[PDB]
Amino acid sequence: LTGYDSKSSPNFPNRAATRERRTVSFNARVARNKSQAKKILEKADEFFARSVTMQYKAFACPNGVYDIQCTEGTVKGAAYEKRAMAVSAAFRAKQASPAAKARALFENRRHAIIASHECQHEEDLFVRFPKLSAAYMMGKTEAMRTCSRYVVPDSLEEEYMAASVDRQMKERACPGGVYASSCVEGNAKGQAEQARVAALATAFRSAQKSASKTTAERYSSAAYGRDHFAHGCSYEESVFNTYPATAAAMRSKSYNY
Amino acid sequence: MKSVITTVVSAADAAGRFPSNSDLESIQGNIQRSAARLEAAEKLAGNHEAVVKEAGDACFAKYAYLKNPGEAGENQEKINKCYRDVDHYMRLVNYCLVVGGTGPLDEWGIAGAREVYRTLNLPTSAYVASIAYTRDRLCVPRDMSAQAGVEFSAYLDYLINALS
Amino acid sequence: MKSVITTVVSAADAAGRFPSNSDLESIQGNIQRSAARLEAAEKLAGNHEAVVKEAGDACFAKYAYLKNPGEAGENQEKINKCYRDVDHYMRLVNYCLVVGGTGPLDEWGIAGAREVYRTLNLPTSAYVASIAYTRDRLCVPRDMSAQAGVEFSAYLDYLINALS
Amino acid sequence: MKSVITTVVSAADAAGRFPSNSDLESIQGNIQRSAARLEAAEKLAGNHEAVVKEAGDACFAKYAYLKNPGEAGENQEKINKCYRDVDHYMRLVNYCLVVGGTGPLDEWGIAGAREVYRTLNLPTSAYVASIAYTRDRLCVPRDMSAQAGVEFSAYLDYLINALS
Amino acid sequence: EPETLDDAAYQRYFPARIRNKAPAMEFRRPSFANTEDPSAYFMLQKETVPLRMALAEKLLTKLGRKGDG
Amino acid sequence: MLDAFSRVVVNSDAKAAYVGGSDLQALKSFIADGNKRLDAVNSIVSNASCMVSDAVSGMICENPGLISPGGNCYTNRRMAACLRDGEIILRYVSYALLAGDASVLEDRCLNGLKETYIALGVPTNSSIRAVSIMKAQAVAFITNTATERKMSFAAGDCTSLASEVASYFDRVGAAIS
Amino acid sequence: MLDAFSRVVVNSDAKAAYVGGSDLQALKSFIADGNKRLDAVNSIVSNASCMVSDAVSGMICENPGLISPGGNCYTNRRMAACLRDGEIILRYVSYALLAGDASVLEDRCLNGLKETYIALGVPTNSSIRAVSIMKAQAVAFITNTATERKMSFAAGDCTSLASEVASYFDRVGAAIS
Amino acid sequence: MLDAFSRVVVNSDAKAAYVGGSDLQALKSFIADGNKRLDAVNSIVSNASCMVSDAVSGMICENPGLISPGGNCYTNRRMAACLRDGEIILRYVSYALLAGDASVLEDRCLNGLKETYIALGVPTNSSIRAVSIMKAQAVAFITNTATERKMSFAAGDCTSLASEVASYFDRVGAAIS
Ligand SMILES: C=CC1=C(C)[C@@H](Cc2[nH]c(/C=C3N=C(/C=C4\NC(=O)[C@H](C)[C@H]4CC)C(C)=C\3CCC(=O)O)c(CCC(=O)O)c2C)NC1=O
Ligand SMILES: C=CC1=C(C)[C@@H](Cc2[nH]c(/C=C3N=C(/C=C4\NC(=O)[C@H](C)[C@H]4CC)C(C)=C\3CCC(=O)O)c(CCC(=O)O)c2C)NC1=O
Ligand SMILES: C=CC1=C(C)[C@@H](Cc2[nH]c(/C=C3N=C(/C=C4\NC(=O)[C@H](C)[C@H]4CC)C(C)=C\3CCC(=O)O)c(CCC(=O)O)c2C)NC1=O
Ligand SMILES: C=CC1=C(C)[C@@H](Cc2[nH]c(/C=C3N=C(/C=C4\NC(=O)[C@H](C)[C@H]4CC)C(C)=C\3CCC(=O)O)c(CCC(=O)O)c2C)NC1=O
Ligand SMILES: C=CC1=C(C)[C@@H](Cc2[nH]c(/C=C3N=C(/C=C4\NC(=O)[C@H](C)[C@H]4CC)C(C)=C\3CCC(=O)O)c(CCC(=O)O)c2C)NC1=O
Ligand SMILES: C=CC1=C(C)[C@@H](Cc2[nH]c(/C=C3N=C(/C=C4\NC(=O)[C@H](C)[C@H]4CC)C(C)=C\3CCC(=O)O)c(CCC(=O)O)c2C)NC1=O
Ligand SMILES: C=CC1=C(C)[C@@H](Cc2[nH]c(/C=C3N=C(/C=C4\NC(=O)[C@H](C)[C@H]4CC)C(C)=C\3CCC(=O)O)c(CCC(=O)O)c2C)NC1=O
Ligand SMILES: C=CC1=C(C)[C@@H](Cc2[nH]c(/C=C3N=C(/C=C4\NC(=O)[C@H](C)[C@H]4CC)C(C)=C\3CCC(=O)O)c(CCC(=O)O)c2C)NC1=O
Ligand SMILES: C=CC1=C(C)[C@@H](Cc2[nH]c(/C=C3N=C(/C=C4\NC(=O)[C@H](C)[C@H]4CC)C(C)=C\3CCC(=O)O)c(CCC(=O)O)c2C)NC1=O
Ligand SMILES: C=CC1=C(C)[C@@H](Cc2[nH]c(/C=C3N=C(/C=C4\NC(=O)[C@H](C)[C@H]4CC)C(C)=C\3CCC(=O)O)c(CCC(=O)O)c2C)NC1=O
Ligand SMILES: C=CC1=C(C)[C@@H](Cc2[nH]c(/C=C3N=C(/C=C4\NC(=O)[C@H](C)[C@H]4CC)C(C)=C\3CCC(=O)O)c(CCC(=O)O)c2C)NC1=O
Ligand SMILES: C=CC1=C(C)[C@@H](Cc2[nH]c(/C=C3N=C(/C=C4\NC(=O)[C@H](C)[C@H]4CC)C(C)=C\3CCC(=O)O)c(CCC(=O)O)c2C)NC1=O
Ligand SMILES: C=CC1=C(C)[C@@H](Cc2[nH]c(/C=C3N=C(/C=C4\NC(=O)[C@H](C)[C@H]4CC)C(C)=C\3CCC(=O)O)c(CCC(=O)O)c2C)NC1=O
Ligand SMILES: C=CC1=C(C)[C@@H](Cc2[nH]c(/C=C3N=C(/C=C4\NC(=O)[C@H](C)[C@H]4CC)C(C)=C\3CCC(=O)O)c(CCC(=O)O)c2C)NC1=O
Repeated sequence: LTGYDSKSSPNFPNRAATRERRTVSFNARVARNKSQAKKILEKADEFFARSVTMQYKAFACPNGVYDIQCTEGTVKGAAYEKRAMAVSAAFRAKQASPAAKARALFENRRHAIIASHECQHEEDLFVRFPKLSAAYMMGKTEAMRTCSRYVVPDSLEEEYMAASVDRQMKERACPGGVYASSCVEGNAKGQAEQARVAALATAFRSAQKSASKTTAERYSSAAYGRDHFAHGCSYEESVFNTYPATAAAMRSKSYNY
Repeated sequence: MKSVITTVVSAADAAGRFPSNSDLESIQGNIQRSAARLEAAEKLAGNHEAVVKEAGDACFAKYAYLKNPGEAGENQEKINKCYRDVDHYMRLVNYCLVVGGTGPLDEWGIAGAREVYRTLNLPTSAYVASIAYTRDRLCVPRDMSAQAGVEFSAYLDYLINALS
Repeated sequence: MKSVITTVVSAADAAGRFPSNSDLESIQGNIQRSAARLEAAEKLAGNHEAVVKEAGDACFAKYAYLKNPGEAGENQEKINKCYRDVDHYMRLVNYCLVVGGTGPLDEWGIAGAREVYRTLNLPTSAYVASIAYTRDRLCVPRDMSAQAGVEFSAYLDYLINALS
Repeated sequence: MKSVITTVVSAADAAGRFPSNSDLESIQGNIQRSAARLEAAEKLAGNHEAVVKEAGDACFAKYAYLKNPGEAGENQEKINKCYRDVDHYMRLVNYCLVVGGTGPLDEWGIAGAREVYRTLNLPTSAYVASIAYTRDRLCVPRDMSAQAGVEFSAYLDYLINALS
Repeated sequence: EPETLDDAAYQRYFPARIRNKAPAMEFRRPSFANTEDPSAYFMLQKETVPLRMALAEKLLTKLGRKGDG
Repeated sequence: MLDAFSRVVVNSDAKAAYVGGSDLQALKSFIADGNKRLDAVNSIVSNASCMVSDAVSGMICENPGLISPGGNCYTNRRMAACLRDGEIILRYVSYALLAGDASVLEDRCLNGLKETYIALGVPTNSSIRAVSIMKAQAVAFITNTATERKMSFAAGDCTSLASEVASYFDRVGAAIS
Repeated sequence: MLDAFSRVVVNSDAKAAYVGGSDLQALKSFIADGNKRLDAVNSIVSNASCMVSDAVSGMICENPGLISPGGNCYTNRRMAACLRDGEIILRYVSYALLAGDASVLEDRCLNGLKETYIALGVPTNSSIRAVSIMKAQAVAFITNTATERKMSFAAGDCTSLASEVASYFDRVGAAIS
Repeated sequence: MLDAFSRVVVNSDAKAAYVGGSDLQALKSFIADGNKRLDAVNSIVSNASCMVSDAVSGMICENPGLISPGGNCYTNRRMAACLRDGEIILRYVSYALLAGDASVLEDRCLNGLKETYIALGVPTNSSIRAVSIMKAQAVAFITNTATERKMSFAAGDCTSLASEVASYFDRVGAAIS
């Protein structure tokens, strides 16, 4: 034994009374020695949110040359408005409804475990860090071109198979007949059309992929919707196997879109 | 449609690999049940035209408010088509005993059933009566064996837990 | 851990569903296979030091060039590391028999072993020549059953077709 | 492909701006090596036919060892094939030192290289004995000036830091 | 070391590796009849048959002529 | 995630030792009762829609203030969200029964659930009675003592899992309150 | 997708009738060699490091112009992606073997390869020479007549197993013609 | 344990296995007339180095054109590769006597020998003439009717095994016929 006794340390949390104390002294005594690890694991997962968004851009810049996928500008200064619209909406999505807070958390801790194909180290990280799982999805689903901007139709019917699901996917955007703040164009006097003028540039040049870039993306999107929505729905797999733009425009998150 | 061994190969390409050594351990287990369950499919097979009309008028013995007009159960050929609606629920519950899993159940008995029974106002409590009317009389040492007697009802109450 | 129990609950978790009886067939396949798989692991826990010494002697018999300088066997301290590098495999082969799946192998020993062996100039041609000697001279009626001599030997060549 | 020109012409388009005056400063730096690097390309293009032998014979002195059976050198074939193999890597340093970057190597030489060597069992540590022998051979007074000795010797050290 | 000799021509039949590989077996019988013997033992070791240049010289020279093409 | 077979080797991985006949016999009895274990989780999945619809009115029969205006359980949506909340924490304990280990619910459902209930104002004095009500129904199914349902099982004792099922229920309310 | 258990249920959905003792006897014999089918994929996964390797060398030693200047598998960007082209057709055929039908293969991967191969310029003519190199080594490992690796099995006849794997690879040439 | 014996040869890398005093009784209970059989295969491998010398020299003694310049027994490394191959049949047909069946003889040794020998310039009619000497040499050692050296055996008959090895050498002969 160490000494004459072994009392507990005064640096241990939850050591004082907190029974009939004032509000200032109640809150000082419940957060006694817990402030350090809350801020340790706050810069932890933010660095994880900064790290996997780097590891998927390495595919976007293969061997030190930029592809046609980056293309943040088309006319003189065509990234300054894209600079504002990407960072002003990131605050708009941080003042969301309190129902969509954990709806974002528990669904990010659903799809990532599926996409991390049975690697026990990786699912242990996704449960403790909600910022990592929000960055694991949108990094990988943009590394493999699967969301909206690159899965262009090739037939004539697939433009309505896209249009059938998406306006039915925007049941998630409008709660009722009102709109939401999560789906907002912009908030400046030109920013509405300034979101459109880039939206046609990003669809057009992304239809100019190589023959390898389209034939490898038309099967990666198929198995993507085959393990995110149609887990056993073989009718939905009967359109997901041969028509991949159906299997790609439907988004795995409750994105409120 | 998800059965015992089409599921574990739906997850075997979901990682992009071959079958493992435990992938074959799963396929041994339905072989342990491809005798105790196929007798339960045969008991439904050579008795289905006795149980369509047995549990069919069972639900009509419950609900007297269908027997007066104001419902879709006024005339005879509706009740004839009601006995058709019995036959579909016995056609695919016979199928799942052949493949082992809940494959044919979730497709055309479970999913989509909400719309054409609630906008069409044919109540799901009226269906679960005749579903349980098959379930509340399993004569376990008489009609089948002891292991077929417990898993035949385990497929019977699947539409119970889903639709009601 | 990629075991058969985990693969049928992970697809059960992804579908938002309950444990259906289709997965229960695969659990029945375990307790039939578990007796013919654990005694492959129980005999390995009592024979591991005698089998790992006898393995590495064919590593240096098929390729005797590693004793040269600049190779991976020039001094005694890393020939001691060679027996430790190969004992760690034949412990994870023991660990995956008890689980039943390939869970501990493809996660602990395998994942990340390619980009460190060519990093430290270790060939895998001598790694697969160590266990292929172990996997061959083992008579299926003389040491264990005719089933464990199939299932356990199906785990040793899982390493060879993942390393080559 | 990677060069001085095509790298810096990308960020003009990928950020959506004009050709700057900083990228105009970058091609000016390519002029200072245009009469300083291209003398090594015409050097080795009239020199490979004798150094494909002495650097092809360089690795088998280190590995007499590959040569026998069960390995990379099993027959003549890899070498009559094996000498053709090494005449593709520094066939690309004639393509790399004429462009100004590692373009013909990072897209044609290393991309997929570690995956066709694990499956086809070619030991990557013999290419470290093949063309790095020419790094230990190079004479800056006799063969070519110290500007090739800082640039031809640099592009080789790109490759050993890639095939390892 | 061997060499090579490899006109890929039987390449796809016997491959580079399985070439002149063979079993080899040893026999020690029991010492006396109808008694159990612990010393009796039997090898079945697989062994590559070597080229055997030494008795190739004394068989060609004892039969024909020079053999130096 | 981490089932029973994975659990017995992950505490033996830090041993740097093999797994021989010292603890395999405790695992050989786990596969002996595996036929009774599949004869236990069958009794939970078969009666799912009753027992989730049971406690949502059995909670408010004790506390009628939850249906009052200004209630947490007051409207149609907050009950419709409550019932779909209701079988999630019972489908995960069925996963723990079928896999023999509690390491699938406490990382995917008890992973900061007291974090989110404070963000919505969900009461916790009701949420632990609403699972203790749904706990006694789970030991009255693996032991055939239900008064309106009988599962034909062979002769044997089911106190092996009676405390063990409730062991997957008292860890629920402790780490959500 | 659907198995040989479901292959008579493919027909039974369009019967307006059932499957009973009329068609179980075709499925009863599938169980009697159900040990054999699980015993005859254990050879295929036992040489995954020699199924895709010698296949692509089987065409080099016959048609060597494909790695010539003006080749489809010229550099390592192409031929390392050729060994991934030839391995995943060993992957979706072993899923079809445990199912008894090509329902996994003919819709997940081979549903129209003549808009991903003629859109690239892939030589279809020696793709089928790259098919029968693996077919002739698939039937050679079903039987224990492989001249290199012998395998210890229980004795019996497997000509129905050896003829079935040839009848999986035949429609691969149909999917590229 | 013949299947474990077959895996020493067929597994495409050299191992070693040997039989002690306990499991020698396992071999005598397994193989019928194994005391006649193990006496027979010992009387081929003990005198095989003399057996290959008379086999190639009688091919010279009835066809001396092989040692001519341009012949196939010219340039003594080529003459050594006959003497390598001449025991490779006798290594494998001794193994065909030990396993009791010539399946392992067929795929590992005889398979492809017909197309190899016309690829290299081997005269095939002398190659049947070499093995027919070794067919006549083994039956003079099994029956112990050899003229020069005789062996010691327990008395009895071994003419069934003499016919059994005569059904193995014509498998070598008709493969290269
Ligand atoms: C009521 C419960 C109670 C406890 C459990 C301890 C917990 C505890 N441990 C340490 C502090 C520590 N605790 C350890 C102990 C260990 N580190 C290791 O490497 C081993 C894994 C392990 C013991 C074998 C060490 C090494 C320190 C560091 C002391 C220092 O930083 O100088 C401190 C900070 C120092 C202090 O406040 O005095 C506290 C609060 N104290 C308590 O009051
Ligand atoms: C911040 C946290 C963090 C993680 C959790 C991991 C997650 C992760 N792993 C990989 C990438 C990988 N991850 C693994 C690991 C595994 N795959 C297996 O086959 C095994 C089953 C399992 C280990 C147990 C492997 C082998 C790769 C390389 C192959 C691939 O790209 O998928 C990638 C993509 C790498 C890239 O884009 O270049 C990411 C994001 N990485 C991170 O930065
Ligand atoms: C065109 C492509 C397409 C998809 C990928 C899915 C995707 C999808 N599923 C649902 C909605 C649903 N989707 C299913 C899934 C299924 N139901 C079953 O009976 C099958 C077993 C299984 C595959 C078909 C179920 C059970 C619901 C209802 C539960 C819910 O609303 O979430 C909805 C919203 C409701 C609606 O459809 O109006 C959407 C968009 N639906 C589609 O229309
Ligand atoms: C494939 C599924 C299938 C079943 C489950 C049964 C269900 C069933 N049982 C009966 C018929 C019957 N059912 C019973 C009931 C029982 N008999 C006993 O020995 C027990 C005490 C008790 C079972 C719990 C009796 C006593 C009769 C015949 C007399 C009667 O009650 O009318 C009938 C009416 C037709 C007939 O006369 O048989 C039906 C449909 N039949 C089926 O085809
Ligand atoms: C968890 C599982 C686990 C493993 C699989 C190994 C994998 C492994 N091996 C080595 C390291 C090594 N491994 C070998 C082994 C061999 N080299 C040869 O000549 C033969 C081919 C072979 C023995 C038969 C040698 C010689 C080294 C030392 C190399 C070095 O450290 O430079 C290292 C570097 C750290 C160290 O030396 O400890 C690691 C991580 N270690 C592990 O902890
Ligand atoms: C333009 C792209 C290009 C390369 C990057 C190289 C790399 C390379 N080498 C080989 C193929 C080979 N490479 C070697 C060479 C060796 N084997 C060894 O064990 C030693 C390490 C080394 C001796 C110098 C041999 C012996 C073969 C023949 C093996 C075979 O393919 O069957 C192949 C297969 C096709 C071919 O034969 O060309 C490729 C892509 N060759 C190329 O054409
Ligand atoms: C593993 C199984 C195995 C065998 C079955 C034998 C078979 C065999 N023989 C030779 C190879 C040969 N075999 C002969 C033999 C003869 N030519 C004649 O004209 C005479 C009739 C006869 C001698 C009596 C000769 C001369 C060669 C060499 C050919 C040459 O050098 O041109 C080769 C060389 C090609 C190679 O290495 O793959 C092989 C496999 N050896 C083996 O390793
Ligand atoms: C592991 C090594 C091993 C062997 C080599 C054999 C050797 C061997 N053979 C026999 C015994 C015998 N061996 C022969 C064989 C022959 N007699 C002939 O006249 C033929 C020429 C020749 C066959 C080619 C016969 C006929 C017997 C007696 C019957 C029998 O026991 O099979 C016996 C018993 C002798 C006794 O009773 O003491 C032994 C030890 N057995 C072994 O265990
Ligand atoms: C005042 C409000 C009020 C109610 C609404 C009911 C609801 C109710 N039932 C049970 C208790 C139970 N509930 C069930 C569930 C079911 N029983 C069956 O036979 C079916 C299979 C299934 C419904 C579909 C079971 C099996 C028990 C345990 C046995 C019992 O006490 O009934 C309990 C738990 C009691 C406790 O806290 O310990 C409650 C609150 N009771 C009340 O006091
Ligand atoms: C695929 C689905 C699947 C199942 C549902 C079970 C079905 C099942 N349960 C038991 C068998 C059993 N089940 C129980 C269980 C119980 N008995 C009681 O008294 C308690 C109420 C309850 C405890 C939970 C007991 C005690 C046995 C006897 C076996 C034993 O005691 O180990 C048996 C063996 C008896 C036989 O072979 O006929 C089977 C097949 N197995 C399966 O493969
Ligand atoms: C053109 C160049 C060329 C090669 C690269 C080799 C490869 C090769 N081997 C076989 C033929 C075979 N290939 C194997 C393969 C293997 N056995 C094992 O134990 C390993 C796991 C795996 C090698 C990695 C087997 C078992 C056979 C049948 C037996 C045999 O012919 O040797 C075939 C079939 C011929 C055909 O296409 O019809 C080919 C191409 N042979 C060649 O002609
Ligand atoms: C979980 C992993 C798992 C496996 C690896 C296989 C392993 C396996 N194979 C067979 C059993 C068998 N396998 C074969 C097959 C063959 N025999 C031959 O000689 C041919 C070369 C080859 C045909 C291609 C035969 C003929 C049997 C005996 C059963 C029968 O004849 O139907 C058996 C039955 C033996 C018994 O139950 O006691 C098992 C379990 N099954 C599994 O469940
Ligand atoms: C748990 C994993 C495990 C294995 C895979 C085997 C592998 C194995 N075999 C032997 C030991 C041996 N292995 C053989 C080989 C064979 N024996 C025969 O009867 C046939 C001829 C041939 C198999 C067909 C022999 C002959 C010995 C004894 C050593 C000897 O006498 O040469 C040993 C050393 C033990 C000793 O000292 O004897 C080991 C580890 N044993 C194990 O514990
Ligand atoms: C120059 C011309 C020339 C020849 C024609 C042959 C002579 C020759 N001898 C044998 C025949 C044989 N050769 C042997 C072999 C041997 N006997 C022993 O005791 C030794 C152990 C071993 C090497 C000497 C045996 C046992 C026979 C059969 C019996 C006999 O004739 O001696 C045969 C085969 C049987 C037949 O004639 O069809 C031939 C062709 N050798 C030559 O050099």
